[PDB]
Amino acid sequence: QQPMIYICGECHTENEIKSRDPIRCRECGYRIMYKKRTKRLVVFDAR
Amino acid sequence: QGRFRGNLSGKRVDFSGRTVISPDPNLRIDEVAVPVHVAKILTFPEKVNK
Amino acid sequence: IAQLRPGQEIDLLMHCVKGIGKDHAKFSPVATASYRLLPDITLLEPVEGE
Amino acid sequence: QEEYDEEEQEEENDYINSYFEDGDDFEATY
Amino acid sequence: MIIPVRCFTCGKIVGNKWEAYLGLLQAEYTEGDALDALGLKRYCCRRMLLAHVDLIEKLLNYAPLEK
Amino acid sequence: PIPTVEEKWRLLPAFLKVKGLVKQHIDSFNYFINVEIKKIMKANEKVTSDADPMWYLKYLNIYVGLPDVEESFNVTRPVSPHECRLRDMTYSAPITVDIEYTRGSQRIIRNALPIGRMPIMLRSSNCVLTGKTPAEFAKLNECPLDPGGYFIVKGVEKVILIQEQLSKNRIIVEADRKGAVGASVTSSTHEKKSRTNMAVKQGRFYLRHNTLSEDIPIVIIFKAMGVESDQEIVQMIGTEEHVMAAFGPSLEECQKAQIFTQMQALKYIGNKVRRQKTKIEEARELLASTILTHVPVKEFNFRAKCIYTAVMVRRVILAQGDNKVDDRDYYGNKRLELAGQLLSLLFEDLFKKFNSEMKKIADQVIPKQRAAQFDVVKHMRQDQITNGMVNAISTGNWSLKRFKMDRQGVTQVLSRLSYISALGMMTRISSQFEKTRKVSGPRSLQPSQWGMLCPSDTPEGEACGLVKNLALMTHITTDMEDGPIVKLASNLGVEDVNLLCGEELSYPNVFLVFLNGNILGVIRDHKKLVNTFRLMRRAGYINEFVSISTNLTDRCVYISSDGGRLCRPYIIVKKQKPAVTNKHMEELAQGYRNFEDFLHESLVEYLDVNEENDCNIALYEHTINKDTTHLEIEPFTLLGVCAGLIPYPHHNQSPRNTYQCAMGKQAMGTIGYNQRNRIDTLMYLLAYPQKPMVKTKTIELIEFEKLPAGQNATVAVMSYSGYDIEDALVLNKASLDRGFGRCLVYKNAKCTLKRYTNQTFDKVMGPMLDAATRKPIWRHEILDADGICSPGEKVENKQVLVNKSMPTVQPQYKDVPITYKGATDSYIEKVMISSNAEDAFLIKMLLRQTRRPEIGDKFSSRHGQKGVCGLIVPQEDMPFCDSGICPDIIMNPHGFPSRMTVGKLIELLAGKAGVLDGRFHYGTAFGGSKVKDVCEDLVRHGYNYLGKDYVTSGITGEPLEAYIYFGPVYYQKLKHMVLDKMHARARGPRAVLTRQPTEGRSRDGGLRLGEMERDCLIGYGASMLLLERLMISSDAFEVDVCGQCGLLGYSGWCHYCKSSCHVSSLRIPYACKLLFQELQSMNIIPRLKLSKYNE
Amino acid sequence: FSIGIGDVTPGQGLLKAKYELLNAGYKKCDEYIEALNTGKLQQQPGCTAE
Amino acid sequence: ADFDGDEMNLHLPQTEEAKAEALVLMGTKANLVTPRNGEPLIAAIQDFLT
Amino acid sequence: MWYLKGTVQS
Ligand SMILES: [Zn+2]
Ligand SMILES: [Zn+2]
Ligand SMILES: [Zn+2]
Repeated sequence: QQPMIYICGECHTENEIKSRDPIRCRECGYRIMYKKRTKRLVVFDAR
Repeated sequence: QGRFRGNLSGKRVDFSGRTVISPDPNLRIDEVAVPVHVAKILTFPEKVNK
Repeated sequence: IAQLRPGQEIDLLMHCVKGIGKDHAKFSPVATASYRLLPDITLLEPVEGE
Repeated sequence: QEEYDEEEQEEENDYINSYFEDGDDFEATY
Repeated sequence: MIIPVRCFTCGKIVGNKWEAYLGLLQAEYTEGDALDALGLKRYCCRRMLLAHVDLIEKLLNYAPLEK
Repeated sequence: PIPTVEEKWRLLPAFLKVKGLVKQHIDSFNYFINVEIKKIMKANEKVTSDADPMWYLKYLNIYVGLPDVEESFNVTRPVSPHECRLRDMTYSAPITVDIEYTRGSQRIIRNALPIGRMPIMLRSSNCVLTGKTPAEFAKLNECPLDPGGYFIVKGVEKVILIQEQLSKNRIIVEADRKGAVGASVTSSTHEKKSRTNMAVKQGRFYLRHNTLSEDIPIVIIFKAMGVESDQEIVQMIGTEEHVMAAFGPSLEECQKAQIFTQMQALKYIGNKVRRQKTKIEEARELLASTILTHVPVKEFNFRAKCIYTAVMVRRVILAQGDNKVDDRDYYGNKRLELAGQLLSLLFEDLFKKFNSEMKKIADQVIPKQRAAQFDVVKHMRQDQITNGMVNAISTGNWSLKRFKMDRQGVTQVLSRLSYISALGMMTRISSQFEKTRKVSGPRSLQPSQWGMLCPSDTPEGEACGLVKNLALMTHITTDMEDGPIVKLASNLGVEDVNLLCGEELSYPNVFLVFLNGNILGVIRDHKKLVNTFRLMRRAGYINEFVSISTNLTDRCVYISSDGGRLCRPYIIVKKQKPAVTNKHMEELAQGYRNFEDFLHESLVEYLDVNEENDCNIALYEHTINKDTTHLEIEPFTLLGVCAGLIPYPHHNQSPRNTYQCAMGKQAMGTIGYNQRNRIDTLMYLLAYPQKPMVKTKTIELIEFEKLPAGQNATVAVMSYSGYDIEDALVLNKASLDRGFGRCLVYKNAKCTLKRYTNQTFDKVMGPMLDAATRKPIWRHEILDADGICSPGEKVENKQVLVNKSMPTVQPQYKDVPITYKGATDSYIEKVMISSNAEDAFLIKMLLRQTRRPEIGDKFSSRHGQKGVCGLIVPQEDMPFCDSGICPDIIMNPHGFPSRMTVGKLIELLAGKAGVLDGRFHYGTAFGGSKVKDVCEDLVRHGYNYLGKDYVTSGITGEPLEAYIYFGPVYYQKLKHMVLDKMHARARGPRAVLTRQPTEGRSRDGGLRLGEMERDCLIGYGASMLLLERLMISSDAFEVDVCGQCGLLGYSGWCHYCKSSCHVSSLRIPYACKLLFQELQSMNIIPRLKLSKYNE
Repeated sequence: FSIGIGDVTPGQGLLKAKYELLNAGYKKCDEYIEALNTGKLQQQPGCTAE
Repeated sequence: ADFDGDEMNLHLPQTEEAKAEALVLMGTKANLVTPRNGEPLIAAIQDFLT
Repeated sequence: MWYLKGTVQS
């Protein structure tokens, strides 16, 4: 479907992981990635 | 962790709980308050009479 | 309210309703409402200058 | 009657266990 | 973290004077003088600004930045 | 009046800047990887084979580089500590050595040969985190306030606790159930520890050792050592009428036995000793360097050994018949051990093992060879050393067979609960004594320790003195040499022991010199000796860490120079006056004349525990007399780190002080500058931390005002309706709604997944859609399209976090999706996906939960007063006094006399005065501010002078008769909330071995009912209830038994008698039948006898 | 009902009341030392003079 | 109890016949005197006394 | 063999 967008922790590049590939970054040499925030609707109480 | 004084003497039982106590001078001498969450877990079986 | 940095965004929609101050402290219409008894200072004997 | 010690001969029971709470943070079932 | 919007005891809004208090501490003013000129009268809503640490500023240096 | 200098309080920061609090843990490692690493290298440098003497190995030099990581292939990049802490890696650096091996006929020198890795400290000299700036510390995602000093092994922080032990190379004289006994423990640089003891019974001395079978008279050992004439023996023993009458039995016993020559004595020793080469040779080698290893022998001369044994005999003679014994609780002799010496032993053992292993692999390949050249680089591995180090650090079980020692519980997980608990863990010191109830002396407070170990800082419970903490001013001496010391001693005019005879040592004027448990010689005029030695030490030629004392009871001078001693800086006085003046401190305030320059100008000096025994120290300057030798810098330094947070410690009582020291590490607060980046198992945060009004100088020394773990709140000490029970305290509903005491909990959930030896892998299903709508199923609701949960969502009870499918053996997969277990609904913060060192996928998730204070929470007053919440009082209550201020937390005045805490009222008063004026008041120990200048300042504003205010009750609406104590107080919130300390179980899982509820509240288990409560049920006389809740609701089983032959049958049928008539059934708990069927394997058949209960 | 710092306070006439007692105690204590030195304190019960 | 950090536990009888044995022997109103001395152990708390 | 982004239908 849509490529799963991931962000790095050193350069913060929005890349994508295709399938069973070495998990890394294409801009820097950092080997840890993070995830984006969900685009759903969450309910919070201000009490 | 044996069987003489570990299982026979211990013999831990179910249908129980433990919680921090709080003061409440609004009851009698033989009364105690039970939380709703704990009362929902505990069950007492009884036979139905007429 | 909050602090932001380059690469940050905050967007929300809040609902304002009617309530009384007994439910929550945010429904208090007055910041401070207090009273004081009137003082009284009564002398007994003529006092000296010093 | 031999000169023995109560501690090594008599093994520690639930009597000996002093139930006291301290901060100590940081099998087949069917 | 951040200055509370309202007081804890009475509930007076003291979150609208933190920047004013910061700007008043660099104009050759005394702590008590600045706190009395801000508008605080008693010690009910005066300890919220006097004894208050600012850690969100130190937490923004570790915040993710875009490049 | 005396000239006073109120400026010596700035010497303590200058002294702490160079070393002190936590820097010594790093100096112990920096000196270790620069000296001891080379010491063990020069220890084992040459190894040779046994097949043919042509092959040999040599070592040129060894060193350690910078922290590096070996990735996929031929890529070495600098790694960060946070990177290893997030990837669960290990912070280590390789060890580069220069080796030389002779293969074939020529010699090869291969430089830069890697042999293994080694862990590196967080704040070491070789690490990256050193000499940086806070702006650069923020770029590496590391807290600049982190003191460090721990090890990172597999993504956890491990700290090695300092352990205290008894000193070696010394003579101890103790008393036991029979009488007095002397002992000597010796341990040299090589691997041989010995413990000899001289015992006395019916006026006959005997020597006992581990290799000796029976006891041998000391006179026999004397004759065997080399002294032949019996007169010289008694001459060496002592020249006194009463020491000769006690040595008569030994002389007549030696005369009785046919032993008059050295050969006969050695033959007797050989016959007596048993070892599993004639008897004379083994008896001679047993006396040379076996019993006493700390006394070297040049060729075969036992003169020094004879002198030492004679001094020991004189000591045990002077001890017997008197009321003088030596105790082990004295801290002047007890030494400390850091993480350096343990690592030294471990590395030495590992290096010797590695040298002995490769020696054995290349000895059976040279004879049975097929080539002409043999390279040792190909037959080499670097995994054993790294694996051994990592396992020894992680497990913490130091097992050294070469040293023959086994220790457990040395390394512990660094507690990251708060900022004080993390620093206080580095100052914790554990003892070698086990959990013994009988011992009370070592646990009891000793008069020896003064300003070295904080008395108040100690855990409450079982360990009531076994765990101790260091003081603010404390330094551990490192290892040094003795060449220049003995040279200066010989130049002073010390006489050699080989010149004088045995009758001179008994002379009172004669004095003996002891240096690290070694007799240096005989000297006269010991006073001038000590004076000149102290002058030379103050000069700068000899190092400053050299202790020298004198003993008049024993008439000998002790010179201590071994590493691991306790010393704190002291100011020198000059006969009526301190050398430190105002002009010397003005320069320190300017920026010059630091602690080093003061030590080089003969202004201050270090003293040991035994060194301060022979000197007079004055507390203040008005107490300085003509006999005082040293002056205390600051008297508030005696308190510890956890004890420096208590306002007015002298005002409070010692039990309350200990309680507050124990609860200071329990209070939750801010951890550091990077708490959202780090992902630990359990983490607690506060919402709005306040600043303590009445702070301490120790607080500013550690900068605790930047990460406080508490909040200021208005307290009114008065009784309330019905919920002011001894420790119950009430809260304000309005303040709790405004946000007083809001806390957050953070839990970690980590999932690792890797490959196998075959082509079998793993995979994640992901979301599950139904046929009705295009929405995920209730089971996998938080699951995203990829297969992991999305951050910023809410997870309820019994919800799948990540889908994990594992192959059972095209292959059939079994679904094992991790399920979140919790009572409340948590929230997702972030998700991290990375690779481990074994090429395995690791997914970490941080779950947050915000909580509010409720009935059943534990709060503290930072004054040793812990209490549970009472009832939540609304805002219509909590009467105001004059302005409209409502009490935030009502305190009970009935617990004050029992606890006897006066510092709380003074704390409240000073806090009120400070918040009114607008400046923080100092409340340091043995000083601070008085109650007279603060009471007159509270009047200028317009309030009452001490504490009183007019309060009008809000419940009824009438003024109160008595006045109420109002003021701001610093409170703190602790752990053990009511939400977590609450569980119940009715019918859940059981065990398969014995049918009973499982242990623990996380596995849905029940509670245990022991004999403690069973005796109470028996005392009442109720038996039906006892069997109902030990047999009916615990384990109920039906078993069939035969009456003729008691045995266990089945379906009412016996297999022994082959008869269905005699049969019955009973209710027997599963435990009883379990024991009955388990006892049958011990050749025991329990035969029951069934009797008629009706008749 | 409440307690404050004013309840527990040294009295005016109390400071000099205990001062004289402490002075007399010290004046009686520093004499027994020289009494033991020169030889005094005839002891009735069987024990050590120390 | 100290009412500061105490954790007290609770049990629920399952058999109805044993429910009557804990009401007559293990009764709060019945057990008010102590067997050792013979004095009432349940009188009051310091607050009620004051 | 790693197989991700799976969507089963029922
Ligand atoms: Zn990147
Ligand atoms: Zn206020
Ligand atoms: Zn049978």
